[PDB]
Parts: sequence; structure tokens; C-alpha cells
Amino acid sequence: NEEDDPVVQEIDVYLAKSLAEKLYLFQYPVRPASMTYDDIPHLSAKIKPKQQKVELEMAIDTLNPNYCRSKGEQIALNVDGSTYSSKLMDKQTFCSSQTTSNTSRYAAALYRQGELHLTPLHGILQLRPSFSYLDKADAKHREREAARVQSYEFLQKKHAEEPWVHLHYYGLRDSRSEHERQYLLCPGSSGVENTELVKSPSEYLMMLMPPS
Amino acid sequence: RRPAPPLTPGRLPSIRSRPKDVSVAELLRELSLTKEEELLFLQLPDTLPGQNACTLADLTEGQVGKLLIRKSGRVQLLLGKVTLDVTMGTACSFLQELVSVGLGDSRTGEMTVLGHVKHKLVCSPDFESLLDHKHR
Amino acid sequence: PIPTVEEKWRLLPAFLKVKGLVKQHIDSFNYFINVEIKKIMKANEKVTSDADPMWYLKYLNIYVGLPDVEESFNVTRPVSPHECRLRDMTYSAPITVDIEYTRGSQRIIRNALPIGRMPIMLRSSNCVLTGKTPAEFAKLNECPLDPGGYFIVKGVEKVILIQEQLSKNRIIVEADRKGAVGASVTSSTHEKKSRTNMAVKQGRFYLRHNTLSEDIPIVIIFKAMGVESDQEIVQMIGTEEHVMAAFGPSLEECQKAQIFTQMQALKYIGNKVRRQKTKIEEARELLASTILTHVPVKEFNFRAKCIYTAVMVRRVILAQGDNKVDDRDYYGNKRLELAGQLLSLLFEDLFKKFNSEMKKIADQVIPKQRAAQFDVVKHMRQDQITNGMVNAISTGNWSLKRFKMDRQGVTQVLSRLSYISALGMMTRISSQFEKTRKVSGPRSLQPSQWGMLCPSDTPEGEACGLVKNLALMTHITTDMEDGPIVKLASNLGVEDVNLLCGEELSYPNVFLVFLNGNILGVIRDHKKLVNTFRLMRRAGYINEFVSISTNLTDRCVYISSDGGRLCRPYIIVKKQKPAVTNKHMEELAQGYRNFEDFLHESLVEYLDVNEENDCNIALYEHTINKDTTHLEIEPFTLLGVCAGLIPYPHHNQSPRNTYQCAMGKQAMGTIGYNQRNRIDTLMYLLAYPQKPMVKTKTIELIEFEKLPAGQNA
Amino acid sequence: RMTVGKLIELLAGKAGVLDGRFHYGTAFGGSKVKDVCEDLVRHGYNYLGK
Amino acid sequence: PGTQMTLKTFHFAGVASMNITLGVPRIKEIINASKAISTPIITAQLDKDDDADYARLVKGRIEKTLLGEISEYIEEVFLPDDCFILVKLSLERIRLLRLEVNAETVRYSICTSKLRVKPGDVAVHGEAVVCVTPRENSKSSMYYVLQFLKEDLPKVVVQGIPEVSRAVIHIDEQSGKEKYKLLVEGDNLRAVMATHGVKGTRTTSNNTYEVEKTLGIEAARTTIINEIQYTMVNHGMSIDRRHVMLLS
Amino acid sequence: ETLEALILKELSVIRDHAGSACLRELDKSNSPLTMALCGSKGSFINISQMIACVGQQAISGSRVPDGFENRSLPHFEKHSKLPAAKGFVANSFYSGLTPTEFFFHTMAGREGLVDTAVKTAETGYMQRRLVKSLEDLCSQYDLTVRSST
Amino acid sequence: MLLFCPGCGNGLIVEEGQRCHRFSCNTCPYVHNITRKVTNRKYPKLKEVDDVLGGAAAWENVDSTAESCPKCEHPRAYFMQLQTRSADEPMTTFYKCCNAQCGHRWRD
DNA sequence: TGACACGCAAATTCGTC
DNA sequence: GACGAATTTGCGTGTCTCGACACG
RNA sequence: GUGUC
Ligand SMILES: [Zn+2]
Ligand SMILES: [Zn+2]
Repeated sequence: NEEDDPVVQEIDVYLAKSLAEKLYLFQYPVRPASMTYDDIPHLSAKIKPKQQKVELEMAIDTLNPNYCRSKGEQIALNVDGSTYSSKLMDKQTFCSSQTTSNTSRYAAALYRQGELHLTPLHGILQLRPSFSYLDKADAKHREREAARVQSYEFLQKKHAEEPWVHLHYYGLRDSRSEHERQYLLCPGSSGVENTELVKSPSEYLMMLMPPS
Repeated sequence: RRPAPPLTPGRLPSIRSRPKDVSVAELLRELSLTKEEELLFLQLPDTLPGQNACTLADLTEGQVGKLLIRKSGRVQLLLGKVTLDVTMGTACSFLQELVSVGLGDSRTGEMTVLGHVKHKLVCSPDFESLLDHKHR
Repeated sequence: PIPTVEEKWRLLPAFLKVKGLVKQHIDSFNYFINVEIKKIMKANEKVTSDADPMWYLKYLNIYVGLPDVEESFNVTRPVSPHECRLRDMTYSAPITVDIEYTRGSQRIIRNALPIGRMPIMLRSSNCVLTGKTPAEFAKLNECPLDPGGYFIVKGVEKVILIQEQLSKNRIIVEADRKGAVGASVTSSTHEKKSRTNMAVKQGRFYLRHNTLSEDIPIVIIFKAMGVESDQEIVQMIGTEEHVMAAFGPSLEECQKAQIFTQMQALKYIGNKVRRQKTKIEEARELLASTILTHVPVKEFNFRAKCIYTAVMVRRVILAQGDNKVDDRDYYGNKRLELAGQLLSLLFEDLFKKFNSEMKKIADQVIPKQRAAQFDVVKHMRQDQITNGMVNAISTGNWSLKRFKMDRQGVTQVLSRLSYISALGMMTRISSQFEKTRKVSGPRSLQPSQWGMLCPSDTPEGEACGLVKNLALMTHITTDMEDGPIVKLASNLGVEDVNLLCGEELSYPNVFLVFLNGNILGVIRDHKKLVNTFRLMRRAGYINEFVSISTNLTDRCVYISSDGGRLCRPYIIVKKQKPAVTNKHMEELAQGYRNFEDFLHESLVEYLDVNEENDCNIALYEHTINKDTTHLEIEPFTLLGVCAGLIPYPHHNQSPRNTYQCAMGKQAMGTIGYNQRNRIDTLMYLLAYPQKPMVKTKTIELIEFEKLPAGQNA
Repeated sequence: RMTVGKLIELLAGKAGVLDGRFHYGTAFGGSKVKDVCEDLVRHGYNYLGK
Repeated sequence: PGTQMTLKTFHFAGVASMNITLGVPRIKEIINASKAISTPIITAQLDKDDDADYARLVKGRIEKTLLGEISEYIEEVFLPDDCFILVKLSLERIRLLRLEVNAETVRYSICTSKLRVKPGDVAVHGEAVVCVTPRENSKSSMYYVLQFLKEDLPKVVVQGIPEVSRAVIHIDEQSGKEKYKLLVEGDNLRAVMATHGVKGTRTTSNNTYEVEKTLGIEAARTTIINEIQYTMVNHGMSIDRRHVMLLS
Repeated sequence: ETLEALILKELSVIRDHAGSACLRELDKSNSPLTMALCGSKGSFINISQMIACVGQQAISGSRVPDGFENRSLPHFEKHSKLPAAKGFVANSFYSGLTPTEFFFHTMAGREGLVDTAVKTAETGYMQRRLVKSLEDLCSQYDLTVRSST
Repeated sequence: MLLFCPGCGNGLIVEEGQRCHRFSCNTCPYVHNITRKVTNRKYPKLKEVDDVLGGAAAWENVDSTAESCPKCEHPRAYFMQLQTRSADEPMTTFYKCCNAQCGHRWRD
């Protein structure tokens, strides 16, 4: 077991609460890691922190060499029979779902030249593209052509209780992004301090597994 | 032709026209020799040793960690006395990015994108050494 | 030559002194009247009327007393079992509860309120026949060699036979008259027994449950659960070349029908669903807590359920195209049922009936009253409980339609022909199948059972394997909780399934964690997980009756902690050698270092049928190899109680062994120490019983040398 | 019927009633037929069964 | 005899692992005289009894041969023009199996098959390469029809008798004598006997209904006497011919 | 499949040769051998099974099937295609069977005990179904068999 | 094969357009041009030619014995051993085979 | 929990106005 | 080109599923 | 329902 003494690498770890309160991890399981979403222009962004509900809408090109306008105008008439402020569909809707409300273990890690910075995460989120604009379209078309227990509608009204927040987007290149990177990178305590937490394994094992 | 029909089984290549696992020690070694700066998603054990539970929120700011790389072994985390082992799991193949949401007074807010994450590590305490110390 | 310890034959008596043969029949009942009887009281805790929300009663604490009899007028004297056996009486003790009820405006707390009686076992904790001495056993006119474990109702000895059933909260994949089909049976503590099945025909999967009119496509169920985009659906199913050629047709017939939104799938299902409130909410609440109730849903999230259905579909796909099929003959899945939980169900149903009908006794009196205050203890009854208990025990008709069950032939009169017929009936086990000629697998001796059920012990006639007997060394595990287990598994580094998508579960390195038919998450390098869990179990923090196994063909680890599993102790060895040495057993021979501290010193351990699947056991100590993990204590414990009377069983043939173990209970002889006092219907006795010259160690273990049923000639 | 344990049990019982001690006949062990037959000679009877 | 007839397939050996029902189930099947039987076994004799490669040639005649069994690789092309499916028929795999299958044979087979296709969009490009063009009509688009056309091309047989499943040749020897007997596992006796290779006069079947409808009623009373006697001689029992003749 | 039968003929040779060499080792007054020569109750198979070796215990006319995963008993190795491991017993009745050999021997004893319990049902059913159709067929006085009509 | 759209996430079906065939779908506007060549290679498992069954080579597997047959005066004999229960009590039966110019099968 | 003989019924093809 | 007539095939439902004796 | 043939 003594063959572990010569080769010993040292790595320092820092933690900061500067950006811990304002931090949300977005997940995109539908998209391959090769492609990116920060390159496509974003028109709007919407959040409710009360229930950790994020609604995004992406802006795509209207008339590019890869576009069939015949289907586009048909879907436009279907949704028309307002959602879109143009003649065709140029926006995509992504809805979220709150996952692992008790997020204390998960923390983001940044590796600079020789130091590691770990920032606690507030919540982890999963972004998924929703298709509800066809639901309302078909429902309205059918409307035109034709004419104590805890349920789900109570929680729907509970969701409706809160107001909504609108957000601006900042992406690849911006002084703000580098500012936030420095604020999450800057440790402040550059000196090597000691006596922060002492807990022998005979105490940590007893704290982990309660005899009661 | 950037937008191409992606594949579910070959989501890693997704070639369609014209998997290798690595250890955390080697991974951090080649991440360091390139002198790059990327973000990592790490999972920590519940109820860390401290001063009831103790997470990073009920903790301090500064240097509270020490990583150790042993020859012909693994990567081993220390907080002075407690000993943990860290390793990689569920290598992600999809897109994962973290942004900073900023809330103003009522509605006006700034949302800035920081970066993406492409590696998930998990760290946990090895109960073997704990039992060896408690028994002896 | 290898160091051999010729001492491990004294571990077995010390182990049977703690528990074993018939002590588990008393353990199941002593644990039920101390743990579950108050769990049922806490379940049905508050009940009130609807006339005006002012009247209510509360259940504080419930307990039972000692066996007492109510004579002419307030005469409660301690009665002995023999007195009840001669007077055609019934051995029972009252149940005194401390409830509170509000009459008028003030609250009344009446302590020691009797609500009924309940039978008590002969050698239970509340009975008088415990912790006594043979001199005092002769004072009460009772045989000290009587093992007990029966019920005395109307002057007859009734014993409840152990009944085996199939495992719940699990997925089975078996083949039928045309092809292969997967099924899932769901039944938790709350009364909800469901049986869903997914079938394959014309390369199209269909889900069948008795609540739906006809088949519903699996992709429709997926889109209704919440997963909308068809890409992540196949991602969760599996990313492989051969699994897509079988999943494409269903996707395209799903695209055929105009269903692309959650509302479309919900309306489709609600139109399909028949039941004797809109269609959307009907389909939503039907997918919520009707199909699979063993997977709880926190708010309305169907993600755990859809990943469960996806891994089920993957198991069916991997079963499809191959000859890998699941059978019901495996005993690692079959569970046993004692008399404890049956009495639990009976008692909870009687208690719910008594609470719900008395709720209607004071519901027709409040408006049609005569004064300002209503007394409820005078509107109280104590005959339905006693009547129901006695009827269920003596009659034998376990009929609970609140539980949707009808069972006959559960209790039987204790055989008092000889001393072996009485003990051998206590270890008799009944099967769930009925006595028919179609069965050949379950009747056939299975290679799975090893040291748990006696092979030779079986009646020859019509039932040729439906009735089985237990082995000498085996233990029935009771039920536990899973809090600390899940906590330690989460701290070990297991991953949350809600974060990673469907693509990573197709990875060969990824392993899934199963706990009592529940997906905890994903774990990598399962060897360290299994090793650490085994070390923690050997330590003493976690209870010893928790099974853990791993299967590589489907790459899943199972963690079993349900009650009703078979457990027998095994000696642990470390890399060439048994941990138990001569100095460890010399202290046992001295009088210290008994079985419990042997288990606390990490020298022996219990293994189940599914956990010994991934373990190597050595017969003797000369056959110990480098991959052997455990060592069987003795090889002669495989024989049962009736087969332990045959000299040189290996010399004899199995038909002769079966004939002799069947005839051993019909042989007439002495019954016990008090045969002149007891008055039974028919009794056969001998004049001068002799002692067997060529005796067996099993004879000495049961002390058959005190009551022999034969003669030397 | 193919029952060989009967003759072994008879032999062991005879040797026991002659010597004066009970002989063990447990499964997968007990006593052999090599040390018992040589003990049946000390008394004066035939060695196996005759 | 039937009460002492309760063990399964007796002649246990690796020589011939043919799942043949013989015992109380076969006697029960004979007594019930059911139309649909289990374990179909048909014995046939060849005209050329010494020539063995000839028996191999006739063995490939009476046997269901599928198209995917011959097809080495199939393709679905996609181009700016209208797409089609292209199957590459292998010639050597027919050669060592000695089939009478050419490209025109497969074309005519698919042209008279159950799947909806007629000789308007099927051609033979070269030697053993066939092309089929998916049309746009009568249920839905051509893409959904392409998924239905790729799953039944292997199902479409190229030669043989469809309900005939498996055939094996048995070598029966003597002092200096050698014979090759054809064992066909099917039911259509009139079709397996009405061929060139096997001798049509000397060929027997196992199903009573098949020999009843093909040969006749008087010829079905003889195959039921030999069937019962063949089940009693492998058990070591002894019955007289008259007891069976009276029941027949 | 070829390996299953290539070693199955190697085990029966040992038993046959042992039984054949045992016949030259026995006396002319051996009571079991005398009864075998007479043929009253016994055969040479029982003699060779009681003296030389039992042989191999076959189940469903084949080897013992696996019972946990790819192995019959947990005492053996995984994917262990060995004769003495799978289903071959070596000790005779006089010598004494081992627990694994005793289990493999009692496995075949339950094969016949469940078979003699089921035969009675369908046998009696086929008997009472066969009698009800042929019970009035009689021979007349002119050498002719007729029915009631 | 299996192809999905990157924008919406649903699958695509190919159908004719205006000037050339197109990769279309019925959930979101997204069309990809069909160019010089698109094709995939499949390899169905080809059939094997099976073995000839029967003959003395197959009988070479099971061991024979040395015992005369009272039909043609030959020591040539194959023996078979089987278990079956008779009317009184089980007894092992044996089958007899003649390895000669006649080659008949009996059960004693 | 196997056996197939009865009805009951819908997809489909030759035929003639 | 369009309507009445007769064929083949998936699917619905009913009956048992050996004998004898003794005891509670 | 149990026990034997
Ligand atoms: Zn699309
Ligand atoms: Zn001959």
C-alpha cells in the first residue's frame, strides 16, 4: 500500500456563495451535444421562481432554403381559425419541469489553471419542446364548426396565483458573461486558511447512520 | 448543412453522411495539460461532515478541499480527516448548460448564459476505511 | 491434508434453541400482537358522523391482556389450557382499548374499554405456558414436550397451515399458446390488486387491463403519460439496431391515427375506457393510481412510471426473438404465508366493519334524539368480534370481499396420533394450486430448493408435491422498512433517475437498482456497491435479513427486504479458510459466545435463494476452492423431521424413503406425558415401547428417545 | 425394493446390543462397516451376518 | 396396456431427435380421430434409390424456400428521382443448394403473391438483381407502403410447398444394400406425392384425415391398424390383429 | 448437443464394464445372484447398481437442468460441463451416496411418483369412453357381428 | 432507418415536392433536399443447407455389446437401457438391436 | 387449464345488367 | 361501371377433466 | 377434509 507515497498530486478546492443563489442548470435531453442552442437567436424568455417554471421561445428563420411554405401557411390558417405576429410559424416553445427540489448535493465545478471552484446549485431543470399551439387551434376549429379530495384543477389555480417574470438573453460574447464568470471564479480568500471543519470518521459514520 | 436529422443510437457520431470511457485521473490530466477552462457537474454525499445536516449552504467560503491522485489507484478527496473517493458516472450525451437568472424589482430581469457541462462526476465516502478505523 | 474442525455440529443445537422448527410460528404471532395490531389502530384512527361536525372519537392506545374467562357475574380468573380443552371452551383473552368520545359538549376519556376477545397461542408471550419449569408444567396438567403452536377453539386443536404464493410487485415474462407475453401484478398494503399484461401480435404491442374495453397502443400510453416527442420515447426504450426494427411498426401505426398531443391521447383513452367528471380527467386519474399503484406519484409526474414501462418493454423485446423465458417454478420468487398476516387482514376488516357500522348506529339517533347528551358505550357491542374470530378459525372460510379473496381449507385439526405426527404437521406447507392432474412442473422436485424443503417428505397418492415440509435449518424473514437502506444507498453514490434521460440506460456499463420492485436509480461499478452493502450488513448497522443480488444478462441489481423469505445460516470463509476456528467453538462449549454474538462478530451469515445464486458454497472443508464464499455447516440437515427416523437414508432408495416418512406419522405409540388426563376422540397407545438401538442425531435433537413409537425385535 | 440400509441397521443393532452402546446411523456419515464387523469378532460371533 | 403406457418418447438417442408423439397421447389422438394432428410425418420412396445427389435435388423440390433465405442483401435507394427497392439475388447460394430458381421465377412468384403488386412496377435489371418501384395509390403514401413491402418479401416463397415445413433424408443400409428415404414433415400428401422424384405409388402418411381425403375410406382403415400396432410394439405389449381389426 | 451424447456413452461404458467384471467376482451361492439367475424378483441391473455403481440419473430423458443460472446446484462451478458435477453419481448403495448424489437420485424418484399419480385419471377416462361405444357388439349364430339395430 | 427532426423532435416521411422529392413531416415546417445518393446496406441472414440424417455413422455414437440374437445367429448387438414402471413394481427394461444384414428391433 | 365441433360475422371476387 | 351472391377465416361459447373403503 | 389400495 506504500506505493502511493511518491506519486501524490495536490489540487486545491474553493467554494463561493456569490453566484450560488442565482444559478439554474438547464437540461436538454432532446438535443445532441454536438449542436448548440446559444447560437440560434432568442426572442423571449419567461420565468416563475415560485414554482421554478421556465418557458422559452426560440426564433427561427421564416424563409430559408430549407422551408416548405405550403405546410406553413396551412398551419397558420389552422391556428388562425393572437399566438404568432407574422404570417407563418417563426417561434418554438420549450417548457420545463422542476426536478429534484432538494438540490444540495449537486454543485457546479470550474477547473482553472490549477484551482477548482465549486458553487452550490439552486435547482436543476429540464427544457423540453412543447406542442400546445395545435391543441388550441384544433379546439377553436371544433368550437367554430360545432357551435376532501385534492384534484389537479386546484393545483392549476395554485400555479395561476403567481405573476410572471420576463427575462432578457445574454449569450456567447458579452462583458456581463465574463463578469459573472469572474464572480463565480473569484474566491476572495486567496490565502491558505485552516481549521474550517474537523470530523473524524468515527463521528461522521455515527452521524450518517443513526442508531435510532 | 448544420441542421441534420440526428440519430438516437449514434447520437455521439451522428455522421449519417460525409463510445470510450476514461478514468477521472486521466481525464483531469488531459484537461490540465491543454490549459483550458471548462465547467464540471459534481455530486457530493448527503450530510457532509461539519458543525441536523451540513451541506454547502450551511458552510463557509474559501479552501475546504484537497484532491489526491495516487499511482495505480483512484482520485481521493479530503477535508482534513474525512476520506472520499470520486469517479465518473453516466457519461452525458445530450446538451447541458447552466445560466444565471437575475431578478430585479417586479418583472425586469437579466438572464445570462455562462457555459455548458459535458462531464458528470460523483463523490462518496468509502465505508471500508471508516469501518477499519472504527473497528481498530 | 487440510485443517478440519470437527466441532461445528454444536452450532445447530444452539441455533435451534433461539429459533427454527416451530418457534417461528410463535414469532410471527408475537410480532403481530406487538407491531401490526397498533399499526391497524393508527390506520383507522379518527371516525366522525356527518349529522353535525361536533361528534368524534379518537383511538389512543390498544392492547390485549392475559387468557381470562368471564363466568356467571364479574368472575375473571386465570384459566389453564387443559381446563379449556376439557370444558369445550375456547382459549382467548380480551382486548382492552383506551379511546375517547365526545358526548354533548364535553369530552369523555374512558380508560380500559373492552371491545372484544382474541385467541392466544399455547406458547405465545401472553399465555401462562412460558418460562415455567417441568415441575410447574406437571402442576397445570400439560406435557412439557408439547411444541405448541395451535389454536384451541371449542375444545379442539386447530393449526393454520403455511401457504405459499407468488411474488408481488415484480415483472414476469412468460410464453403462452401463441407467443411471449409480459405481466405485472401489483398489490401493496392498501387493498389494490391489479394485473396488467403487455402482449405482442402482428409486431404490435398491446396493453391489457380489465378496466379498459380493448387494447391501447403502448405509444398512446406513453404520449398520455407525458412524454410527447417520439424521439425520447425510443431513447427510453432502447438505442439498438434490432430493437428499432421491432419498434418502428408501432410508431408508424401511432402516426397513422391522429394523436400528437397529450389531450389527444387522453381523449382517446377516455373514449376507450368504460366504467360503471369528464373523459380527460377520467383518463388522467386512471393512469395515475389505477394501473401501477406500487410506483407512487408525487404531484402528477408519470416519469418513473414511463421509465418502468420502458424497461418492461425492453425486457419483452430482449425476450422476443430468443428462448429466454421466466418460469414460476423458481422458489427464490415464491413467498411463504404464515398465520400472522391472515389474522391481520381478518382483524383489520372486522375493525373497519365495526367502525363503519357503528358510525351508522349513532347517525339515526342525533336528529331523532330525546335529550342533550348521547352515550356511546351503551350503544356498543362485543359479540361480532368474538363471533367472527371463532367462525374464521373453526369454520375455515377466509372470505374477505373487502380484500376480494375467498380461501377454504386453511385451518386443520392437529393430528394427535403420535408424537411425530403432531410436530410434523406444524412444518407442513400448502400450495396455492389446487389438486389437479395438469400440474407437472411445480410437483416436480426443483433444483432451486436446497436445504429449505425436504425432498423425500411428501405424501404419496393424489397430491405428490403440492404438500411439502420444511427443513431442519431454515428461517422465515419478517417484514421491515427501507428508510435507512435507501439512505445508505443514496450516500454510496447511486444516481437519481429523474436527471438522466433514456439514452444512458441502454449503456452496458449502466446498472439499474431494484428495491422490492422499485427502481431507485442508476449505479456504476456494481461490484463496489455489493461489496460495501455486504460489509455494512456484516458490521451490524443494517439488519441481517436484507438480500442483495445482481443479474448480468439484464444488468440489474435487486435489493430484497420484504417479509416471507427463506433464510438459513452459512459459515463464511476468507480466501482459503473458514473464519470459525477451534478457539471460537471452545468458548461456545464452555457456555459463552453463543449464536447472536457469532453473527455480531461477522463469522456466519444468512443467505437467501436468490443471493446464493451468485455465491459458491462448499459441501465439506476438503472441497473448499479459491472461489468458494460460504461453507454449509452440516449436510445432514437437508433431511426433514419425518425423514430423520430412517437409518442410513443414502443407503435406501427414494421411494422407500418417501413410504417410510409417510408411514412414520401413522405409526401408533405414546402421545405425551399426560395421556390419562386428556380425553380425545380416538387415541392409540402401546404397552411397552422400546428404545431404538441405531438412533440418529435428529432423534436426539427432537428427543424422540423419550416418546418412542416402536419396539425392538 | 433395493434397500441396503436394513442389513446395515440390523448389523449395527446386533453389534450394539452385544457391546452395550448405541451406534450412530445419521445421514451422510454415522458409522461404517469396517470398524463394526471387526468388533463383532471379539465376542465370538461371525463377523458380518451369518 | 394403456394404464401401463405412461412414459414419454422412449427411443432416447442422438441418432434422430425427432419429436414424435407415441404413447397414451397418440392412442388418444387415434381414438379421437381428429382432423388437425400433431407431429406430421410422411414417408416417401425414391425411384433412383442409390443416387444420392439426385435425392438431394428432389429434397430441394418439396420444401418451402423463402426469398429472404436466398437474398444476400436488399437495398432501398433514395435519389432526386423516384425511389425503388432493389434486391440482389445470390446465385452461388442457389448453386450449392441446387434450386430451380432464376430471376424470372422470383418475379413471377411475387407477381402472383398475396401482397398487392401486379406486373407494372417490377423489373429485372441484370443477372440476379430485381427491382420493384413503390407506387402511389389505394391506401396511403408510398413511404408507408415501403415499410409493408420490406417485411413480406422474405415471407414470399420462391419454391416448394408452403405448408411443408422440414424435410430430411434417411439412409437405410444392409449387407450391401443402400436406400435413401424422404421424410417430409407436412400434411398435403396429394401434393408431395404428385412430383417427379419421389415414387408416387410407394408413399405413406401419418394423418388419418389426409389419407382419408387423398386415398380413400377403405385405404384409411389400413393405416389406422399399422398406426396402432406401431405404438404397441415399442412398449413391449401384445395385442392380436383381430382386436384392432374389429375396432377399425 | 454432440458433446452431450459423446460423454453420455463414456459414462455408461464404465458402469457396464464394472457390472460385467462383478459377475466374475461373485460366488455361485450369492442369494441376489441366485434370484437373478432364477428371475423371481430381481435382475442383473439391480446387482450391478448395488455392488459396482449406480450409473447416471436421467431426468426427462436428459441431463439435470440448470436451477439458479447456468448451473444446477450452487456448490459447483458456473458453466461446468463435467460428468460428476452435473448428473453422474459414482458411489454405490453399499459405499454411500453424497448429498449431491442423493439429491440427483431422489430427483428421479419424484419423476416416477408424480407419473403414477396422473396416469389413472386419463387412463380411466379413455377406458370409460371406449367402453361406452363398444358394449353391444355381439356375434350372431350365422357367423356375423351386428349391433342393436 | 430512424430519422428525427432537430427543430421539433418528431419523425420524418419522404414524399414528392415541386421539383424533386423531399424529406417532409407533419408536425413542424422542415424540409431537407434529397441529393446525389442516400442508401443503407442490410444483410439478412442467409439459409444453411442441412445434414443428412441416419446411417451407421450415427449408430457409431452409442456403445454396442456382445450378445447373440436368435434371428440370424450374430453376436452383433446394440443394447438400450430404459426405465418404466410395470404393473407391480418398477424394473429396468432393455431394447435389443441387430447390427447385421437384417437389422431388426426388439424389446425384451 | 387442453379439444375442437357448432354458430355468427366481415373481407373479398366472379358475374351479369 | 356498379350491385346481388357465395367462399374462407378470425372470433364467440359449453363440458368434463378414472374407482373403492374408513373417521370426525 | 384426512388416511390406505
Ligand atoms: Zn419535424
Ligand atoms: Zn437380427
